[PDB]
Amino acid sequence: VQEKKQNETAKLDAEMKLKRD
Amino acid sequence: GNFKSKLKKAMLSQQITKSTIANKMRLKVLSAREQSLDGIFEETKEKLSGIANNRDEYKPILQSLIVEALLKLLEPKAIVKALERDVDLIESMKDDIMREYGEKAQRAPLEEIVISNDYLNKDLVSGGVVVSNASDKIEINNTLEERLKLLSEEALPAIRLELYG
Amino acid sequence: NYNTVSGVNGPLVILEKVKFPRYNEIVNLTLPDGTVRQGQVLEIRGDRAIVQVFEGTSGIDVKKTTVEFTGESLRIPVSEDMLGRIFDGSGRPIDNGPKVFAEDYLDINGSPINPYARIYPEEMISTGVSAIDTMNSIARGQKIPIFSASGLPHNEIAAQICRQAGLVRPTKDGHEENFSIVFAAMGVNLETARFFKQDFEENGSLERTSLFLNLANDPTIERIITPRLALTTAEYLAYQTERHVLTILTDMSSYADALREVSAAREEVPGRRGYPGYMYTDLSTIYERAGRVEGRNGSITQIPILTMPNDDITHPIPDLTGYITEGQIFVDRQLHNKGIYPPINVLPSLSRLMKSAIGEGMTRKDHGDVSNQLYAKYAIGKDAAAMKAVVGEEALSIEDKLSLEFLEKFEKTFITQGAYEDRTVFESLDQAWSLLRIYPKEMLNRISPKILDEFYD
Amino acid sequence: NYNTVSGVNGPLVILEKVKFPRYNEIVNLTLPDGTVRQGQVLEIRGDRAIVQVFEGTSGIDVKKTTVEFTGESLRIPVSEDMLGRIFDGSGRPIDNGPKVFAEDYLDINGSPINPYARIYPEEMISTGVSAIDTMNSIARGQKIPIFSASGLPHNEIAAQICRQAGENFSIVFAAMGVNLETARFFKQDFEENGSLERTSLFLNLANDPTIERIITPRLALTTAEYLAYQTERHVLTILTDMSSYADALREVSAAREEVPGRRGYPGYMYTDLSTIYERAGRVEGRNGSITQIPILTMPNDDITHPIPDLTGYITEGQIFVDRQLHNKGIYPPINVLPSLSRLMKSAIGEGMTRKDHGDVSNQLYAKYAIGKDAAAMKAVVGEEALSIEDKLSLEFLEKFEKTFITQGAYEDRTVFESLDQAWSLLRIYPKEMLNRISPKILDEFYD
Amino acid sequence: LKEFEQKNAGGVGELEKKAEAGVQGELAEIKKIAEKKKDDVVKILIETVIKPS
Amino acid sequence: AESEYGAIYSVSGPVVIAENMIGCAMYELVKVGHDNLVGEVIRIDGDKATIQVYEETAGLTVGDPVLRTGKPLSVELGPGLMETIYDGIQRPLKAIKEESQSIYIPRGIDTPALDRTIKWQFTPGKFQVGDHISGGDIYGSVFENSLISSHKILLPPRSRGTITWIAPAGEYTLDEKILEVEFDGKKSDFTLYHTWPVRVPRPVTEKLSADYPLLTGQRVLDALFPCVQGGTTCIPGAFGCGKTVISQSLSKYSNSDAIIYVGCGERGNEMAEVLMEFPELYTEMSGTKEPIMKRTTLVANTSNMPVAAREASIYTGITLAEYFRDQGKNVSMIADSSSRWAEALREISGRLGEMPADQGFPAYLGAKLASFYERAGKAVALGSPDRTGSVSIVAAVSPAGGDFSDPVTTATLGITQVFWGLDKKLAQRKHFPSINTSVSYSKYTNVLNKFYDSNYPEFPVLRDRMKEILSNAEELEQVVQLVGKSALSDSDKITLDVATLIKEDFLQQNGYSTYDAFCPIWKTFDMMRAFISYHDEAQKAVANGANWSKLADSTGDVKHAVSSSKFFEPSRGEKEVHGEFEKLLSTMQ
Amino acid sequence: NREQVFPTRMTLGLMKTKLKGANQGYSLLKRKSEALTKRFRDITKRIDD
Repeated sequence: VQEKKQNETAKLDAEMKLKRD
Repeated sequence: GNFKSKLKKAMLSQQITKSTIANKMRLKVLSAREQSLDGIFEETKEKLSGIANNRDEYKPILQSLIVEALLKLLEPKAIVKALERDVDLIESMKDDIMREYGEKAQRAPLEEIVISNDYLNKDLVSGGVVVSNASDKIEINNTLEERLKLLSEEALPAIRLELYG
Repeated sequence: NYNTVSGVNGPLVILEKVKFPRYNEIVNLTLPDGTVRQGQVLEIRGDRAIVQVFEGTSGIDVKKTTVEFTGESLRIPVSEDMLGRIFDGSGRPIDNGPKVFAEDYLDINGSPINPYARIYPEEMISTGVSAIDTMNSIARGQKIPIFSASGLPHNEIAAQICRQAGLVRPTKDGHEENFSIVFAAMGVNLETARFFKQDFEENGSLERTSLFLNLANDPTIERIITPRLALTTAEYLAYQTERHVLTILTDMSSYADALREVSAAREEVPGRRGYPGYMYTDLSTIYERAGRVEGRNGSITQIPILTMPNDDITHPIPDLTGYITEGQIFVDRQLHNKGIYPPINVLPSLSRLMKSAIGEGMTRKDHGDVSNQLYAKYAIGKDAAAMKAVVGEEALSIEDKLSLEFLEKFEKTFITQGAYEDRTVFESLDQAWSLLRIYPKEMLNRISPKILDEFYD
Repeated sequence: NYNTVSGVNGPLVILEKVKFPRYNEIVNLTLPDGTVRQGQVLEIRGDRAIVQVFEGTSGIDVKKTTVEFTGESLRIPVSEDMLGRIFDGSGRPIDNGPKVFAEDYLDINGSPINPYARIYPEEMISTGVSAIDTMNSIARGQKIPIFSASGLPHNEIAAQICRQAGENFSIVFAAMGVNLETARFFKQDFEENGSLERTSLFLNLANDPTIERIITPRLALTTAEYLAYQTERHVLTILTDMSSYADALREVSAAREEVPGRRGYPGYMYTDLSTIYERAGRVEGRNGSITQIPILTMPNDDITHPIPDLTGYITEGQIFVDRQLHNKGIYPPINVLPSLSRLMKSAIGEGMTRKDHGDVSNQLYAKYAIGKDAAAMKAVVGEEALSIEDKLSLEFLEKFEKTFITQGAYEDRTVFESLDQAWSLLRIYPKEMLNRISPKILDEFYD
Repeated sequence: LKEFEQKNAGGVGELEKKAEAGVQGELAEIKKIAEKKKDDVVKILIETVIKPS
Repeated sequence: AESEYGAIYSVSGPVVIAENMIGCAMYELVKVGHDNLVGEVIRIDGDKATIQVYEETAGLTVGDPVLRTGKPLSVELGPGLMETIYDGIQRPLKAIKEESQSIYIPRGIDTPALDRTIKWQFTPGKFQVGDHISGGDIYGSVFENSLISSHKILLPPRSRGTITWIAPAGEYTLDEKILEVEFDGKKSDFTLYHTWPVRVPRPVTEKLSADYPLLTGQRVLDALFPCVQGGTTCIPGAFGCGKTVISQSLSKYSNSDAIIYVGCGERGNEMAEVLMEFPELYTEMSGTKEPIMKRTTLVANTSNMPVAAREASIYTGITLAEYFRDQGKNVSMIADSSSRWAEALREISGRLGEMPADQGFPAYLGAKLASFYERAGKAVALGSPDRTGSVSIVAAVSPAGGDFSDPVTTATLGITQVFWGLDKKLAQRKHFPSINTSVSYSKYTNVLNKFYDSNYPEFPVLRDRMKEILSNAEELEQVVQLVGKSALSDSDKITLDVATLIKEDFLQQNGYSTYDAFCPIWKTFDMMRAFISYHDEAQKAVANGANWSKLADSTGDVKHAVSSSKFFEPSRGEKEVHGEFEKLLSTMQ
Repeated sequence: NREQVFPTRMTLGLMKTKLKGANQGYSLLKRKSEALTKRFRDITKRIDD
């Protein structure tokens, strides 16, 4: 579950980076 | 027996009230020394607020302070907040300030100095100019009160070492 | 001032627009209602920075909130005159005492002792309870845990201990400088804290000691960080001020739950039974603050207190302090519920530095042997208590009946100390020889001939 | 409506570029095999939607399936003509009859009971068993949980209870993934009684999808609610094989990749369990009474599982069936230790049953406890039965076990018959041996 | 008991008296030490606050 | 930071995320959708935010809007609050049931916390207009009910300045402004109703040690663990332990002036039967009679209702009681099920995605329950009046099977100031109300003894003696079970009979029985003294050379008399029973 | 030996306590056996005498 939250958070981060780009 | 017990109780109430008065008196003494120190700091704030009323001597100091703030800012465009009376004074030194900013740091030249539409409270700032970025994400108060309050942290050791030995 | 907060989730929040931020950095959060709430940075990144507001992010609008960055980590205002002033979880005033003018400022984290510079326990330390400084002797530089229980007045025992700690070295014939005591409270009830301050001010030890109290209503960060700050406080009176110090921690269980919330603040999957796997290191940076320093006269001793979960010794707290600390002082629920004095089980009571805290020149020559003899008397007395509960009192043997009287006496007298009562080590040795005198001279195989000839009178 | 979908994870389906989506709404989908089925939207996020299939997502092409969304939540067709007939897991008639005329159409989720409009039932309904109506008092309007084990005849006992029970009382049943043999036996009993004409249920079997059975229980619940709020009659709601319902809800939560608890149960389950217990209760001004009496199987014969724990903590009291007494060969195995009724308070005393009721109940509990400790002592120590008290306690325990505990499934006894049988059975123990009995209770039956 | 009450009351008066009595010297010495370097403290603070960082 | 309309970007279950809500604050109340459903916004991320509805999400769809606020969730406190049954938002349940005119609770239904349709007699006699007053100062008083003079209306917190208008005395409602305050913020109107946040309990001047004891009414409860007014005590147990009748009898014998109870995740039948038994129990105290529902307040959060409406409702209860403590009155707050609040909190922190601990509980939930039990206490409220007050927090966890492994009990152990344990052995054995011998203890016993110093011993200092007798009898019975009635001494026989007597004549209390419904402090002290007398006399007789059997066959009346010494009609006939008992003790010889 | 498939944690405490207690009871029965043996021995010599 914690790994799922971490991966979802990493997807959020990837989305933020994509928005920045 | 009853007299010894009662005497123990009375001696207990008297000794406890005595210790309470001892701690209260010691705390009162520390509070007196603290009120004295806060008095010296109040006189320091009064002397600083009074010394800031001199624009002639503070001119190069205000230029150097704004230049220092610009050196710590490193933003392309700067926003300066000053008192309504010092707006003209800060605007008049703008050339020497921008020149000093470009000379001090050539990696971060000063494009322009913007005068905020919000005038400073006469009570809050005794003089000077406060340099901040355009997004206002970082802010520096060059006010005498904030500067003395910030200096007092490291000043505490030297003053305490000087006065009480 | 920074309104650059990105978002707020629970007590911790993230804020964009940060440059050259540090770890565990302090920040002052001015809320939309104008409220000033202090905070500490949990983590930092290249884009944003995560902090934690002690007052919580509740009622704080991310749009209108302002954040002033201090730019510094956790620090303490160390002074030799710092003693006698009362503070709170944030280091701020509590009892409305004065503001201490600081001699020097230091980091709260501190530094570990060098291997070659460490000094073993030498001088004895008087606990003051009849069941404490006697059975298992305690010395400076020793780690002695105190295990309490639910419904056990560990507070009153701590108060008696603090009252007896000042007189710990009256017989030393160091006298000019009073021994410093450090009280750190984490997650304590209102009644316990109020009684703590009342008794501390009443005993008069409030002036010669230092108190930092973080209650349960207060944030977990206050109660958790109280310990490291008090640790720095004890550290300042040892390496620098060079004075004899004693450390006491209350309700370590609340500090453990606080450390659990703080560890969960990193949103990590908790370990066994909801506790961090780094807890071994967390306690290792805590109990390691005690010891004697080579070349320094001032020594710091620590005796923490913890509540065992659900009356179980299998508890992670007990298991963590078990192999780490030296010896353990437990609490017998039977002795507390029988309407008697301090309930430290004689079986469980032990101290590793008991070898250096007794003997001629340290405590007394009648200390160790008579301690072992009294303990053996209580143990064999319990065995006889069970045996007599089996076959009756008509089958009572010599050593059996002797142990029966010895157990009844040791339980209703030796065990009995007092609420605020602190008896001298001499009173302990005398009461011990006198109470053990109930048995004959040959009834104790735990006694040495030289001791028996030079003591019994 | 959207005929275009994004992805499919198990029974859960997710579509993209959907508009006017409704969370927890009824949706009718036509698949590639020509088969049409009903489903419920789990969630909606942004321009994307997430709906779930109750009958399963198997055998469906993403291109050839079309999902027609009503835009509103699930609305069941409650009617008064459902008496004596039968419906499937999806509501369709399984009785080989036609579609009845609907009186009204409302949500299957039921409705929340008002705080000031509720009514606390003191009503006393005779269970018919000597060990039931006495030990844990059977009351119309109350809630008694039922936990059983694997291979345990809970269906037979429940059927014998509904059969020896019966203005008559209407029974509504709710099946969640119920077994074929269970349905066959229940049908045999309901037909043997002759009360099948006065009863109705929605049948979702094991061969049929059990995932669409979660709505079937809700449907029967809305049926009981409509029976209580309109028909004004004594109503009893029952959820069969609720363990499969918990496993299915756990499957739905697990497919959602949400925060799992013990045994895979959902995190918000705290409210969900309430929905199973919200099928009971009366209202102010209503002559009728609706009482839900669900039955589930505790995993590995352990009540320590999340299911029996929640079922016991939520509802007041629980009816337990011991595996030992069922393996003994005697009749119905109610364990007096674990079994209890919170409705045995107002239903006792004079005016309800008898003045010797509560006293004999507490005395029965004390005698059973003393007998149990006497059993542990008889096992640990010799056959001398541990002096005096334990001998009479063990003898009375075994006697009460061979007589009072087993009343029979096909036998219907009143409360008075059980009280008299207990009066004959308590004669082995002394009058001063009962510490639960007062002065009036000791002078109650000297006959 | 009444005599103990009189000794407790007189004890209260003597308590306030002795408490007020020791509160004299230290406050005076500190006030003098502060009124000595007060001006230099003001000047040093003024020098620190306006410093060109 | 206001005037902004939000829009829901996601809907999953009860929780919903919405954007364009930036004009609001975190942890603030909000009205969502076109149906104006009540909801509570919590989390905030970027330009969007995460909110949790306090109502049912069934029937909802995507595209629904959101309304910002700028202020958190709260409740109204003032005159007329007494004798009212409301919902979790402190919104009247009966008024909504009458408004909807149905048997079903309508969602999004809005009704005031206080009745604006109820007539009341407002007064001004407390401070003149133009006189200086502050927050906490009483601005007058009104009669809400026929019994109590309850709820003197006080000026709200953080309020100071010059008094302007005094629209009193006279006849008005709670929704009308009876005063105006002129300050540096110019003019500010003042009404009889003061709105305050539920999460933050009402603030006082300073906290003090409570010297006023609180009567349990039961023997063992007031005896074993001593407790005072405004303390924190836990009386944990499952359903069917007779906690209902015990709570009723305790509330009837309660020494508190006011009572505010908030049921969280509890049954409705219990609340209905409670409101029914409230009027059935007419207080025939001094003047005439009056229902128990007048001095007791009920807040209903159903288990079938929203889970988010349970724990928060309890915090609202604690805020209410805090207000009554701000009004300078001794009050006690009782809860139904704490474990329901813990399981709902498990649904909350669990659905929040935060890494939780075992049993679904949160890691910071400790500080939460701590703030829940530390919000109350004994202190004098704000205002010139200097009215002392006591606020008690009574919490009961619901551990399954009676296991001490309960996370509820585990977290509640490191906080509560008093813990009364219930033995699973005594409860399932069909014995009177369960109390664990060794586990039950009180840390306030020392202070309670200090308060008993005025009320003297028997059994203040005799509690340690009775504890000695019971603990030693436990250590003796532990062996006796492994020994039997074969081999034992005389002191042992006296000890076992003493255990049996201490069980029959002291701890046993029957709430159902009219005579045994409750016992006085002096009555229980009388029975305990009788036991201590028969016991000390038996121990003395054993040292005189007298056997056990002859002594046991000698007096058969003394046991029956020592056992009935629990009132049974207190307190006037106390000294007489003391005389008959002492006379029997002297006649024994 | 004996194994139970379904266990809580409280059951572990009950079994552990019952085990230690039965151990103490074993010790009591052992010492009692020693004393009873000595007594029966003296009674045996006295019986021959």
